[PDB]
Amino acid sequence: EVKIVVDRDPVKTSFEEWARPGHFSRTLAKGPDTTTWIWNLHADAHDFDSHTGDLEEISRKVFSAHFGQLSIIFLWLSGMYFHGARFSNYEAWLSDPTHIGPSAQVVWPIVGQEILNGDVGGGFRGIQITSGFFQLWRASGITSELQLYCTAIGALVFAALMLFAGWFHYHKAAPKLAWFQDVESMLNHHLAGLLGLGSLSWAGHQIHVSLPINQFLDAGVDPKEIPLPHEFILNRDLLAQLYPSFAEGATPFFTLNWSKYAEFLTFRGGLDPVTGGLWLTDIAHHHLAIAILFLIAGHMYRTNWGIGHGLKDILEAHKGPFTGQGHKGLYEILTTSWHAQLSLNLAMLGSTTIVVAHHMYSMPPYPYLATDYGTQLSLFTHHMWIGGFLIVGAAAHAAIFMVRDYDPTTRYNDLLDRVLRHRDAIISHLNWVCIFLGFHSFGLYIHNDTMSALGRPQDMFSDTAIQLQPIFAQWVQNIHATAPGVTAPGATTSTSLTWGGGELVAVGGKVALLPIPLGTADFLVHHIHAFTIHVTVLILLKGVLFARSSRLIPDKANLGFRFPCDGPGRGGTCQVSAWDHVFLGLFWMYNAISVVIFHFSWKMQSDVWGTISDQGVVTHITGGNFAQSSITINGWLRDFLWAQASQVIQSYGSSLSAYGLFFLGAHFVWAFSLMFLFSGRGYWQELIESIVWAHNKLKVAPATQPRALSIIQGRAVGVTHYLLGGIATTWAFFLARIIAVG
Amino acid sequence: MSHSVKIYDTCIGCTQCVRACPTDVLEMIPWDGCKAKQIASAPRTEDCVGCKRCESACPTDFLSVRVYLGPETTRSMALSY
Amino acid sequence: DFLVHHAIALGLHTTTLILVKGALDARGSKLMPDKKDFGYSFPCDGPGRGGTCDISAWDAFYLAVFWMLNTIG
Amino acid sequence: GFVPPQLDPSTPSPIFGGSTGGLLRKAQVEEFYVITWTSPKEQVFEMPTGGAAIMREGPNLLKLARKEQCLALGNRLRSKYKIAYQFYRVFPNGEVQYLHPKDGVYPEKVNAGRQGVGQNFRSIGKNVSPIEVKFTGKNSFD
Amino acid sequence: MFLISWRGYWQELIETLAWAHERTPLANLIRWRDKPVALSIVQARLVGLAHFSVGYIFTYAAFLIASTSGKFG
Amino acid sequence: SLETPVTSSPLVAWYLSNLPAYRTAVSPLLRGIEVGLAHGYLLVGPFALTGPLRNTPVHGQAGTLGAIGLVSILSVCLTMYGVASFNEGEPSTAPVLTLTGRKKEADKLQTAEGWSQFTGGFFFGGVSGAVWAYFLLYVLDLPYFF
Amino acid sequence: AALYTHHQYIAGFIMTGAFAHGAIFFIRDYNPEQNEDNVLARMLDHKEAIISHLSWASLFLGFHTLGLYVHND
Amino acid sequence: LQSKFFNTFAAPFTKRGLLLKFLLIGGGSLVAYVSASASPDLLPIKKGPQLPPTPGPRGKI
Ligand SMILES: CC1=C(/C=C/C(C)=C/C=C/C(C)=C/C=C/C=C(C)/C=C/C=C(C)/C=C/C2=C(C)CCCC2(C)C)C(C)(C)CCC1
Ligand SMILES: CC1=C(/C=C/C(C)=C/C=C/C(C)=C/C=C/C=C(C)/C=C/C=C(C)/C=C/C2=C(C)CCCC2(C)C)C(C)(C)CCC1
Ligand SMILES: CC1=C(/C=C/C(C)=C\C=C\C(C)=C\C=C\C=C(C)/C=C/C=C(C)/C=C/C2=C(C)CCCC2(C)C)C(C)(C)CCC1
Ligand code: SF4
Ligand code: SF4
Repeated sequence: EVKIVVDRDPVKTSFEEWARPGHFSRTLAKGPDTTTWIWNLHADAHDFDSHTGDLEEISRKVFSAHFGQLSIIFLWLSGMYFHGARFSNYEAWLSDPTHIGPSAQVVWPIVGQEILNGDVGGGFRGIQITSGFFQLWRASGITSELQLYCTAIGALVFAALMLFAGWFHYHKAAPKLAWFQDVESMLNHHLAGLLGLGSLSWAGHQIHVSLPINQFLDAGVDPKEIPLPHEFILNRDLLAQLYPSFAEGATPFFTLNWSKYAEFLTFRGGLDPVTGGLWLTDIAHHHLAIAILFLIAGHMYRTNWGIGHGLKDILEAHKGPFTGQGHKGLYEILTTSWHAQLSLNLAMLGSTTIVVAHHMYSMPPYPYLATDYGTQLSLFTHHMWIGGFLIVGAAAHAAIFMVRDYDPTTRYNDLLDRVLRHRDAIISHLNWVCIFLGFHSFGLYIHNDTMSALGRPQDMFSDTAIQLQPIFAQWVQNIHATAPGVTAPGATTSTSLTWGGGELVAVGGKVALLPIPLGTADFLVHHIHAFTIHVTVLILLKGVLFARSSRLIPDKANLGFRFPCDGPGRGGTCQVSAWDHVFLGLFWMYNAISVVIFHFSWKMQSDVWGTISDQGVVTHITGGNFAQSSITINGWLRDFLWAQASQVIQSYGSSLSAYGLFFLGAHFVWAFSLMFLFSGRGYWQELIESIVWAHNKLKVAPATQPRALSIIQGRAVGVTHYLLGGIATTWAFFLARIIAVG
Repeated sequence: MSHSVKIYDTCIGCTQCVRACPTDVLEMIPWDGCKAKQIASAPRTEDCVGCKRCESACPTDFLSVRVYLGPETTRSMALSY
Repeated sequence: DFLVHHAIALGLHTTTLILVKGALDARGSKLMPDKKDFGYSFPCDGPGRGGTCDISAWDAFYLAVFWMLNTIG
Repeated sequence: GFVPPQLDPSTPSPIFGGSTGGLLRKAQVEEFYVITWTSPKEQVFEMPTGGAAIMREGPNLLKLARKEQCLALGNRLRSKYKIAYQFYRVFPNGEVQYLHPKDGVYPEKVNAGRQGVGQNFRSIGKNVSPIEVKFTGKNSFD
Repeated sequence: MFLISWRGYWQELIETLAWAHERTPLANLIRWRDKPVALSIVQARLVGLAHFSVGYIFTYAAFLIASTSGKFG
Repeated sequence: SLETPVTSSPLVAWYLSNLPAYRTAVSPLLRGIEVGLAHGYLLVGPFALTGPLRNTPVHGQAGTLGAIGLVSILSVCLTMYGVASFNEGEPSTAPVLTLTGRKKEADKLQTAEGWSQFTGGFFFGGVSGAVWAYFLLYVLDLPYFF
Repeated sequence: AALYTHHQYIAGFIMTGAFAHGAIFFIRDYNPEQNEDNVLARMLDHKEAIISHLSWASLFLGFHTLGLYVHND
Repeated sequence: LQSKFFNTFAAPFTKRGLLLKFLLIGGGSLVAYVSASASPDLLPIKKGPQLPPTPGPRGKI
């Protein structure tokens, strides 16, 4: 069956190699005859599958690499907790979080950057932050710098431990194949073990530490004399004072009359007006139910005993009439090629990151989070960016799998075979859908702008003119606002407040959430999003499906994954490798994310965020001009892009001045990218040649023969600089604007 | 005749082009101007698609087989429709 | 005005560089010494031997028009 | 030249569902190609334009759009299973032409009998400047 | 769009579009006279440069006229 | 090639074979005028209802004349395509083989003169369909919504 | 403003066309033997020095004009 | 039955070059006449602004 088989001490911890670069690649280890060697060295370091031919060694290598990654993550967490401990105003922030700006970074007074340590309130000076740690540290009842300090220490310990574990598992006790390739027990554990018990232990930490101290702070007390956590579990009488049921030990649970615990485990829903956040009772019930669900899920597959399924015994049964034999053998494909798994997991992880970004703003989990505007905004846009990048990586590695490790002779399948057998139909129909959406979602904006600039407003696309109504969205919102009436009696309000029914939650003269109406502008922006997503999918899916062989080049696969072209023959064959398909799709994903985040910023600052008067009149941060100025590109310039770019541009000579400076460098690089994206190579090669002559004239010609970057590396550096410029520009814009006005 | 191929006496008769010719254009013929006593030849330039992969192989001083471009045709363009 | 005049001189000199490189190196450099037999505007000379994208002198004029527009702007 | 053609017959086709990589208007109006080989055993092979299919015993017959795909498949069959092959061209009049070997022996190696179409007996640097030949039909490489 | 995305991508896309239009009923009756092929490489560079210049002139010309017409001073 | 239920089925082949563009058992001019009147009845609707004079009591005649103009433009385009692609004494390029394999007479619809008859029929039919849609939309006009 | 911008952009375009057609003259009509050792054929012999010095002026002006700007900023 | 009417009431419309001539000259004449005879009620151009316009900055010039 399945056992603990491993091997002993393959590679010794000897520095013999560190002084010899490129030991892994036979060609690289010979020596740098030119300068392209030092590019090619970094370029293929992590390329494990091109260093061997057996999956055992590359599996060991990736097992060690995961430990390296985890060590870096732990070190980052430790740095964060430290800087919170020794360099923040966290205690003053806890004193009253309504109007005290979270700052967690000071700068040394050397070169005039003292102005960076701007006024943040609470007798502190420091660069304001928007990471949003403080809402978490108030949720977990840290409420003391000693806790941050010791947590940073423990994080450092875990980091060193993981680094050790890595070194040991690669060098000394290397796992074997029948361990890795055994996915049944891995699924079994990770379902039951990691996620379930994780959520369970967190529910523990919440019901036994957070809930009481948070309730006390909501009652209003200086956290100095707030009783320490362990003094809430050792002596029961405190929790007894809080929750009568909680003073009944464990009888009401075991004896199946769970309703007694109804006080601290409940299903209220909505938000908590004391902090706008979620009712921690609800989130505790959530984490606990999720723990139980993962535990009961974990027991699916047979591992050693006689019960349970087998991932081979599940696929082959499914075989429909149209497709034929079904998923037979697919189990072998997804167990014999790492790149396949990397692609699948990257896709699912990007999608989950996006849905996390979405669910965050509309249901603020933490307390006093939906009122620190910049934090909410920055979190949402960061998660969106991460999701986009993960998705593109998924597509790229899927293409790499399609090229290298796919083969019908032994890694056969009858499903993917059919899929590839009609690729042309797929790409054609997706292309036509892309054209259709492009037309009927952007030409609408063009028509609206034109009919505006021609003095014919009553022929526009808006509520006051020829009208388009997003009826399905309002239908769903009505349903979600009337569902807690009959369908979900156990709830108290709608699942969130953004559903089109209820009241508004406002703390400290500022609003946090309220109903959200949808106008024709929302219809148009949603169709823009749909179109751009469809085009990115078109690019990447075409790349994957045509990575093997196209009707232009018959044997593309033999030429490898990443090569620049196939010469200028047959009318020119530039950018045919799947690698170049990903190079293209990157820009379109960037554009999709950019327009999405702009739409989000405008919609929030024009319909939700803002301040509330003493009487109750709302005056939003931007005045609520969305439904009347999002329908013209010229509007986007005037109402949003130009106007709300003030705070970044007057930012010189103030605390926010750093956000100003980047706003130029971001643009600059942004420029710079074109120089690599537009030019070619031969020109630069000849220029380098003349420069080498000019040097050689002075007996300075270096033996590391200069060489203009190879084509693929040129495109890579170009796209990297371009993404950097764009993202840094929107980053500076967002931070400066929101943290200045809000 | 759409494109055009040329071969020059710096041919060392190493025979990499033919092995890398995608559409069966070149071949070798008995010569007396190298050890291998064989030089290139292009009697099938009609199907010459135009990719430089052939002369991307010739490891001579500068080159020994050139691919000069010209007008276009239906087969010199990889057309399949 | 001094700083702007210096930027203008930068643009002038670099655009001149682009065009003069396109002119003198048109007959051929060590990357393609027999370029003078390919006529003026050609796609390229193959992806091998280091890659030869944007090597025609037409391509030099191409890469110069950008800087011309920039300097005049 | 004792190197006669083989006059491609009509023999069965490989087992394949038929897919969007087949022929188009071009093949039906201008020209197409047919590759033919004898196989040692029913195995699996990836067609040039999509997916994979199985071959049969004895001689095979596959049709394709352009010569490049045929020759790519032939090089695959020669480097993967060590079998010989031919491929023929067809015209809508009914003509059939024999293209690849032209003697039976690969063009990879020497076989006297081939003429010398397109040689220049001078190094590459000896070519002349277009001004010396302008306003004429001639070019430098001729 | 023309300075970045080079030909082969669009060539394959045109291949797919050609097959599509070919195997579609009610349109296969209508034939084409020139086989659709994506533009050449130097042709790409040229049209991309033309677009760049046209935009970079229109933008600044309209701005220059408007900024001093709205104020005349 | 692939043959899904879409591209291959009794009802779909039946329908596509019954519409005028393939029933070779009729004169090409008549198929042309039939498709013309079809598209004529077709296009009047949105052009009229959503035109730039819809808020005016003339919107009917306006949309109808616009439809007629578009029909005329497309008939011009048809004749132009025909004179471009079809020579005047050369053979046809229509599919002369059916599904079974019955060698079909070269479709006179796919001839220069046949294409000309088709174009003329289509133009006349489009005009008739447009005026018919007008007379049925602005005289006998109860059971509709517009 | 309109007239000044007009004439300046036209001058820039013509100036680019000048070197373009010069490179064309070298590619198509320059004869070696009819120009042996003359100033024209004397230019080509040291194109490297010219290109290098133009690149040096470009690098100097660029580096310092960008440095000063970033410092002031 | 209907075939004879369809033939006769569109009989001169069969010659193709004649057809191009007729369609083009008729379209030109028709559009020229309808635009020259455009009524101001349906076209905001066939009538003037009919209001006192605004003076530009710096007086009037
Ligand atoms: C995504 C991500 C993140 C997050 C993360 C997290 C948050 C995680 C969590 C995790 C978790 C949450 C985990 C948990 C775990 C748990 C465990 C691992 C447990 C264990 C346990 C045990 C082992 C026990 C045992 C026992 C005892 C001792 C008693 C009872 C009985 C028994 C025997 C069972 C961040 C952003 C940061 C970064 C990036 C990435
Ligand atoms: C101080 C002063 C003065 C003087 C002035 C002067 C004297 C000036 C000069 C100036 C100059 C002196 C300028 C120059 C310029 C130049 C240029 C601008 C050039 C150009 C060139 C080119 C364009 C070339 C072309 C070509 C080529 C490329 C190759 C060969 C062919 C050809 C020739 C075509 C006076 C006393 C009177 C007065 C006061 C002030
Ligand atoms: C001092 C010096 C100099 C100069 C320099 C310069 C002039 C510079 C510039 C620069 C510029 C003109 C610009 C820049 C820019 C930069 C940037 C722009 C960066 C960035 C970075 C980062 C790291 C970012 C990041 C991020 C974001 C923000 C987004 C996404 C997320 C993350 C976090 C990744 C000279 C030569 C005299 C000499 C040497 C030294
Ligand atoms: S060119 Fe290179 S490859 Fe072709 S024949 Fe002469 S030597 Fe052999
Ligand atoms: S030049 Fe650069 S891009 Fe154009 S084909 Fe040759 S390699 Fe591909």
